[PDB]
Amino acid sequence: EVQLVETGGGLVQPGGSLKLSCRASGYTFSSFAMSWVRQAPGKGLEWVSLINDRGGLTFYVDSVKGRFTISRDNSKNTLSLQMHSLRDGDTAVYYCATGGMSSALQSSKYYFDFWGQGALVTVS
Amino acid sequence: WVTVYYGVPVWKDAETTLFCASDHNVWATHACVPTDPNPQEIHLENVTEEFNMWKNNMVEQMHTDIISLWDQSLKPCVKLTPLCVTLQCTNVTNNITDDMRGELKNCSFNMTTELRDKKQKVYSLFYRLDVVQINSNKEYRLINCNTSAITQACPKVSFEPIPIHYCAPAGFAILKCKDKKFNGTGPCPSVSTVQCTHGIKPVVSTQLLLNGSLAEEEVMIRSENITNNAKNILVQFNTPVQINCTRPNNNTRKSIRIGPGQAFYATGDIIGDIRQAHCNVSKATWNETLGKVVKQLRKHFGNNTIIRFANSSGGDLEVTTHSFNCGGEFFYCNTSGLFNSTWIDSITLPCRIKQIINMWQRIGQAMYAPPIQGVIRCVSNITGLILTRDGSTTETFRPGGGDMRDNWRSELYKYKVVKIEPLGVAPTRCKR
Amino acid sequence: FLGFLGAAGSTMGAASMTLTVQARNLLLTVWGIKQLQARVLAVERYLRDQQLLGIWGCSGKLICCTNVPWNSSWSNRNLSEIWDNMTWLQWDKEISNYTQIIYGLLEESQNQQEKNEQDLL
Amino acid sequence: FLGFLGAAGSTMGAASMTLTVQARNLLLTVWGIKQLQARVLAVERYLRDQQLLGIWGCSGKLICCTNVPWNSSWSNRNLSEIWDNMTWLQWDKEISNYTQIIYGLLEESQNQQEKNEQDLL
Amino acid sequence: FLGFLGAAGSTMGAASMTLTVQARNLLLTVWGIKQLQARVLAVERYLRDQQLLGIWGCSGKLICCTNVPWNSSWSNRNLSEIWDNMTWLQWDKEISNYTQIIYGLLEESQNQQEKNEQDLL
Ligand SMILES: *[C@@H]1O[C@H](CO)[C@@H](O[C@@H]2O[C@H](CO)[C@@H](O[C@@H]3O[C@H](CO)[C@@H](O)[C@H](O[C@H]4O[C@H](CO)[C@@H](O)[C@H](O)[C@@H]4O)[C@@H]3O)[C@H](O)[C@H]2NC(C)=O)[C@H](O)[C@H]1NC(C)=O
Ligand SMILES: *[C@@H]1O[C@H](CO)[C@@H](O[C@@H]2O[C@H](CO)[C@@H](O)[C@H](O)[C@H]2NC(C)=O)[C@H](O)[C@H]1NC(C)=O
Ligand SMILES: *[C@@H]1O[C@H](CO)[C@@H](O[C@@H]2O[C@H](CO)[C@@H](O)[C@H](O)[C@H]2NC(C)=O)[C@H](O)[C@H]1NC(C)=O
Ligand SMILES: *[C@@H]1O[C@H](CO)[C@@H](O[C@@H]2O[C@H](CO)[C@@H](O)[C@H](O)[C@H]2NC(C)=O)[C@H](O)[C@H]1NC(C)=O
Ligand SMILES: *[C@@H]1O[C@H](CO)[C@@H](O[C@@H]2O[C@H](CO)[C@@H](O)[C@H](O)[C@H]2NC(C)=O)[C@H](O)[C@H]1NC(C)=O
Ligand SMILES: *[C@@H]1O[C@H](CO)[C@@H](O)[C@H](O)[C@H]1NC(C)=O
Ligand SMILES: *[C@@H]1O[C@H](CO)[C@@H](O)[C@H](O)[C@H]1NC(C)=O
Ligand SMILES: *[C@@H]1O[C@H](CO)[C@@H](O)[C@H](O)[C@H]1NC(C)=O
Ligand SMILES: *[C@@H]1O[C@H](CO)[C@@H](O)[C@H](O)[C@H]1NC(C)=O
Ligand SMILES: *[C@@H]1O[C@H](CO)[C@@H](O)[C@H](O)[C@H]1NC(C)=O
Ligand SMILES: *[C@@H]1O[C@H](CO)[C@@H](O)[C@H](O)[C@H]1NC(C)=O
Ligand SMILES: *[C@@H]1O[C@H](CO)[C@@H](O)[C@H](O)[C@H]1NC(C)=O
Ligand SMILES: *[C@@H]1O[C@H](CO)[C@@H](O)[C@H](O)[C@H]1NC(C)=O
Ligand SMILES: *[C@@H]1O[C@H](CO)[C@@H](O)[C@H](O)[C@H]1NC(C)=O
Ligand SMILES: *[C@@H]1O[C@H](CO)[C@@H](O)[C@H](O)[C@H]1NC(C)=O
Ligand SMILES: *[C@@H]1O[C@H](CO)[C@@H](O)[C@H](O)[C@H]1NC(C)=O
Ligand SMILES: *[C@@H]1O[C@H](CO)[C@@H](O)[C@H](O)[C@H]1NC(C)=O
Ligand SMILES: *[C@@H]1O[C@H](CO)[C@@H](O)[C@H](O)[C@H]1NC(C)=O
Ligand SMILES: *[C@@H]1O[C@H](CO)[C@@H](O)[C@H](O)[C@H]1NC(C)=O
Ligand SMILES: *[C@@H]1O[C@H](CO)[C@@H](O)[C@H](O)[C@H]1NC(C)=O
Ligand SMILES: *[C@@H]1O[C@H](CO)[C@@H](O)[C@H](O)[C@H]1NC(C)=O
Ligand SMILES: *[C@@H]1O[C@H](CO)[C@@H](O)[C@H](O)[C@H]1NC(C)=O
Ligand SMILES: *[C@@H]1O[C@H](CO)[C@@H](O)[C@H](O)[C@H]1NC(C)=O
Ligand SMILES: *[C@@H]1O[C@H](CO)[C@@H](O)[C@H](O)[C@H]1NC(C)=O
Ligand SMILES: *[C@@H]1O[C@H](CO)[C@@H](O)[C@H](O)[C@H]1NC(C)=O
Ligand SMILES: *[C@@H]1O[C@H](CO)[C@@H](O)[C@H](O)[C@H]1NC(C)=O
Ligand SMILES: *[C@@H]1O[C@H](CO)[C@@H](O)[C@H](O)[C@H]1NC(C)=O
Ligand SMILES: *[C@@H]1O[C@H](CO)[C@@H](O)[C@H](O)[C@H]1NC(C)=O
Ligand SMILES: *[C@@H]1O[C@H](CO)[C@@H](O)[C@H](O)[C@H]1NC(C)=O
Ligand SMILES: *[C@@H]1O[C@H](CO)[C@@H](O)[C@H](O)[C@H]1NC(C)=O
Ligand SMILES: *[C@@H]1O[C@H](CO)[C@@H](O)[C@H](O)[C@H]1NC(C)=O
Ligand SMILES: *[C@@H]1O[C@H](CO)[C@@H](O)[C@H](O)[C@H]1NC(C)=O
Repeated sequence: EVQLVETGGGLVQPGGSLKLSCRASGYTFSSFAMSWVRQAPGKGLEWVSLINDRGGLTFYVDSVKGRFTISRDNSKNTLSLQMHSLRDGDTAVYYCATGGMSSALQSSKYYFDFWGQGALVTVS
Repeated sequence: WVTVYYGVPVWKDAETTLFCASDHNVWATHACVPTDPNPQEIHLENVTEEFNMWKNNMVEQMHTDIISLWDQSLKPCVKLTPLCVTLQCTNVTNNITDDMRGELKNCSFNMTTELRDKKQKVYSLFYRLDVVQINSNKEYRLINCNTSAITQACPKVSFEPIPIHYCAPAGFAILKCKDKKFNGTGPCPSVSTVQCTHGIKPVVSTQLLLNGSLAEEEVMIRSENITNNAKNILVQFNTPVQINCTRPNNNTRKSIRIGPGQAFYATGDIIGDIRQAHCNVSKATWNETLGKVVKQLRKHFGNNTIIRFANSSGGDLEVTTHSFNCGGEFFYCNTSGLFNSTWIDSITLPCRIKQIINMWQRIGQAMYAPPIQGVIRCVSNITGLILTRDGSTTETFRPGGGDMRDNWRSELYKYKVVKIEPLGVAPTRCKR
Repeated sequence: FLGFLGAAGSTMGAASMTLTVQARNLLLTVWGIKQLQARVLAVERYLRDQQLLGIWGCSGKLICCTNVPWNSSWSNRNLSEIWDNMTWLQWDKEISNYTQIIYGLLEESQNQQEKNEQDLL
Repeated sequence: FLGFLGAAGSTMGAASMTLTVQARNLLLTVWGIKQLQARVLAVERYLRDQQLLGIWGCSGKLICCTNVPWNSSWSNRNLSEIWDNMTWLQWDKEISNYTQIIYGLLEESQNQQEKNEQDLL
Repeated sequence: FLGFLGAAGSTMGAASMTLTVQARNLLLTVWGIKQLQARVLAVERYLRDQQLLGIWGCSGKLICCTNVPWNSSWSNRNLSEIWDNMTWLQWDKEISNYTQIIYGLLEESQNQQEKNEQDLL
């Protein structure tokens, strides 16, 4: 049993900023790469960002590439996602998930093993 | 898939040349690297390594290094060729105890002076063991005259067994086994890497091992093959036995010039009376110690076996007695008083002293040990034994020795030399 | 943390973070000669390894990812066993017999790469 | 122009154009031993510097731009003073006490870079 | 196929596929000294060539494509004659007198390249 719990504010003005976070437990945090996936209010899933297990390498979807920052702290078992600028198009549920990458010295994943329940963020 | 790694912690058994390091010596003088005041030791977790003290080439290197240093230290000293002459000898009879009757000879001879035109009549004292009667009942020659040239050790170079540290060259490492109750062979856990060995004192002796290291917990019996009576058994004590040796004779020294810039150091008259050299071993301590040794021998020979100790078998003086160098003089002590028991104040061991010494097992290179003035007193630790098994309900153990490698094997048993092999490959999941 | 060879009993993926620890430890006339021979040898051994990395295209690196595939016949194990259970001493024994094959393949793929890169310029 | 060490009294930015001048100058039995020791040492010193550049990721270069930030506490000066007024001898004295700190940081950033580059492949 | 120097009589373009063959072959006290001198020299010669490749920007390579143009005065021949008819021994004689000029140019273009690459970072 593992848990991923998203926290963070859910209501912002466009043009502002928002920081979300995700507390993990039940597994070695430091052994896994992690990512964020959005669920549009009425559509499907979209990948947004990915961070390596050691925190050194980050990747983004083009639509947030110059706006969002993904960060990790392995001593607290947490992820964070720092949003800036914010658009109406960014309204979504943001899910914390474990998987996405690999560490090249272990079997690859390229899929998401665990999901949290998601933080809801609305841009007004 | 193949990924190359360099700096991989892998090693193989290897033999290399180790160098000496150290903190007027015979051995390590200036041809020796100053030591590191804060040497390192690294414990290796989860490493099991096989050691074999009987195949350890560090022993062969130490044997060779000390012999070569010994010879280099005599090479520049005075040759005593002029001394191999006919001697006219009588007995030293002045205030002699019974134990010393016939031990000292008062010999006169015609010696070379600085000038080639002149000779001098001189005399000196020799021990009975240094001379041979020839023919004229007073005529003698030195013992080495029909065998070898003899040189005089330079009386400025001490024989003190100052400790030597062996250090590995780069690319190599010395592994140390810290497993207590390690018997010299097989695998052991608790292995650490060290830069250098601890200091090892090159103490030369037979039968009894002096001034060495002690076992951490129990007396240990180590042998190449415990059931092979042709092999020696090394015994390491977990406590020292103190031994006190002396030459209670106030000797004087005289210098006889034998040429332009050379002199012979002769024993002159002796002040006071004449007494036998001897060593004292505390009796109770010896008995307790011997107690522990037998308890451990029983583990290999049976606890219903009768273990007997006996004195040495015949052979030369260098083999049958306890030979050691202390105070600058060479003693040959009778250990039959220590090894005379079934199963298990002070014990006095009488000793003989020689001036003409043939080191190790060589023939052809003799040395003369200059006499030491005054009275000699030595205090040392017996830290172990060399035993040989004489062999159906009983076993007899006797003192052994004469092969110096056995005295270093007892200190170097914990060390192994390995070679570092930094490259390796392994599958990874990446592509150039 | 650990000093020289302190990672020897660690697994392959725990080790291989200490590569600089080991790399840096590789650097009377009779005594003079014995020591010069020891020093000259240490240099010669060092240079042979560096030359070898060079011809494989790994000069200047401690970790070099190559373009040669791994034959399953050399060691049919998954990354999990190799990097998480095994130590480097154990691994070295397991594939000792394939070392020369692997080295030959590494040299050859570099020769081909080096030439292709010339033709592209 | 200038030969070996001719730039020693020049400023740091005037010098550092002569790096190949200095780099190329680094290359009876008793006399034989004394000279072999001198030659062996010159080789060993050369190789230690090359090994060190290698672990910092600067192999094969005379000028190597790294990814370590400069702490103002090591030397609180502007580029104008360092490169236009100071000589290398003066600079070496000014930051002598920070040399080992800087070297440790250079080794560590290379270890991290080298691993990140493996994960990306 | 061929071993050491087996390509010596081959043409320049047939040879130059064997570069690793030759590169790998470059690695009583009186006898000890004579042999140490021979070994020390082999190391010193090896390192001078490696240092030289380094300052030209060719470290770690057997074939290094540079940014210096070829003056027709050094050898006015087409690629067909040089690579298909000539051997390396013949070529070495043909351009012996221009070796130092070429080496000076290689060092200088690397110094300029190395600095331009610093300014771009
Ligand atoms: C086992 O270890 C013990 C402990 O180290 C060792 O005994 C020691 O031996 C040395 C040397 O024999 C003793 O030191 C001597 O003490 C006398 C005392 O008057 C001094 O005169 C001696 O100096 C003379 O020799 C020097 C040589 O360089 C000259 O420079 C000097 O001018 C003098 O001529 C010397 O200091 C030391 O006291 C004993 N220690 C004890 C406790 O007796 C023992 O020998 C070791 N066992 C063996 C077999 O070696
Ligand atoms: C050893 O013999 C010598 C003689 O060769 C003894 O020396 C002589 O002793 C007498 C005693 O009255 C003196 O008068 C002589 O002058 C001594 N001779 C010399 C040359 O000095 C010597 O005492 C004997 N030594 C021992 C220990 O007996
Ligand atoms: C040197 O002389 C000694 C003394 O005579 C010789 O050794 C003796 O050899 C006989 C032979 O039967 C033995 O009985 C003696 O016991 C030996 N004496 C000693 C003191 O050992 C010795 O062999 C001679 N050496 C040479 C090379 O001729
Ligand atoms: C060592 O000392 C012992 C006694 O202290 C000597 O033993 C004597 O040896 C002779 C030889 O036949 C025997 O007849 C005596 O009975 C022995 N005495 C005892 C008490 O057993 C021994 O010879 C000495 N050894 C040496 C090498 O001198
Ligand atoms: C005999 O062994 C004892 C015990 O190992 C030695 O005494 C120790 O020497 C060390 C040296 O620093 C001291 O730290 C210990 O405290 C000593 N122990 C005792 C009980 O004093 C002793 O020196 C050895 N004797 C000789 C002659 O070496
Ligand atoms: C024995 O010692 C005494 C002590 O003075 C001395 O007078 C005597 O002459 C000595 N004996 C001999 C034979 O010298
Ligand atoms: C010397 O003492 C020994 C002791 O046995 C004796 O046999 C010998 O004859 C003595 N020599 C002289 C010259 O008195
Ligand atoms: C010394 O030489 C003389 C010469 O005749 C001789 O008579 C004398 O006995 C010799 N001395 C000794 C002690 O041999
Ligand atoms: C030492 O321990 C090993 C461990 O297997 C054993 O085989 C060997 O016989 C022991 N040595 C002796 C002398 O018993
Ligand atoms: C140990 O000695 C006995 C004595 O005969 C011999 O049979 C045995 O083979 C020896 N052990 C080894 C390992 O050689
Ligand atoms: C040995 O013990 C005897 C007993 O009287 C004593 O006289 C002698 O001095 C002791 N020897 C040593 C070296 O302590
Ligand atoms: C050796 O001498 C010391 C000096 O104090 C003494 O305490 C010790 O008991 C002596 N040992 C023997 C065996 O006499
Ligand atoms: C040595 O220990 C044995 C054990 O039985 C004892 O009988 C013997 O008397 C002891 N010897 C001494 C000198 O204490
Ligand atoms: C020796 O003591 C051990 C201790 O357990 C025991 O097992 C063994 O049978 C004993 N041997 C004899 C001969 O009594
Ligand atoms: C050992 O003791 C016996 C007892 O008779 C003796 O004959 C023998 O010579 C002694 N061994 C030595 C080397 O003294
Ligand atoms: C050996 O022990 C016996 C027991 O009485 C004793 O008489 C004999 O003298 C001892 N031997 C030695 C050399 O001390
Ligand atoms: C030896 O004799 C000399 C003569 O003066 C004396 O000074 C010295 O103290 C004596 N040595 C001993 C140990 O008695
Ligand atoms: C040794 O093995 C234990 C077993 O879990 C492991 O935890 C420890 O870290 C290992 N040692 C090293 C240096 O990793
Ligand atoms: C793998 O090795 C086997 C022999 O062990 C060989 O026949 C096979 O062709 C190799 N596979 C590849 C892809 O080279
Ligand atoms: C992969 O790892 C598992 C461990 O769970 C092992 O049982 C399996 O044999 C491995 N696969 C291969 C290629 O052997
Ligand atoms: C390999 O390491 C993993 C790490 O959790 C462990 O669970 C597994 O049992 C290990 N396998 C072996 C064969 O030691
Ligand atoms: C390597 O060769 C030896 C030769 O006997 C063989 O026993 C061993 O199994 C071989 N190793 C492998 C991995 O096949
Ligand atoms: C020496 O200092 C003067 C001062 O301006 C400067 O012009 C000159 O170029 C300096 N020397 C060198 C080698 O630059
Ligand atoms: C700069 O150095 C000081 C100590 O001199 C240290 O406390 C500080 O954290 C360093 N700054 C950085 C960015 O590392
Ligand atoms: C920058 O340079 C000027 C020289 O005009 C100097 O006065 C100033 O102190 C420098 N800044 C720092 C960081 O010291
Ligand atoms: C530093 O160099 C500039 C170059 O023009 C000069 O003006 C300035 O005075 C120099 N500063 C010092 C402190 O020498
Ligand atoms: C370097 O250490 C010495 C030690 O006394 C100190 O005086 C000096 O100022 C230090 N250098 C710097 C730049 O702080
Ligand atoms: C030697 O010359 C002949 C002439 O055609 C050529 O075919 C042959 O291959 C040459 N040798 C080598 C090693 O190429
Ligand atoms: C070619 O070399 C000649 C002299 O041999 C020289 O004058 C000419 O400028 C060189 N050409 C180039 C492009 O450097
Ligand atoms: C080019 O090659 C041809 C060979 O057909 C030769 O005749 C001609 O001279 C070459 N050109 C030059 C630059 O010499
Ligand atoms: C150069 O090689 C070509 C290859 O076909 C050959 O035809 C030509 O004749 C050769 N030229 C010379 C001068 O050897
Ligand atoms: C190289 O110099 C020598 C000197 O005599 C000359 O003969 C030769 O032709 C020169 N080589 C070239 C290619 O010009």
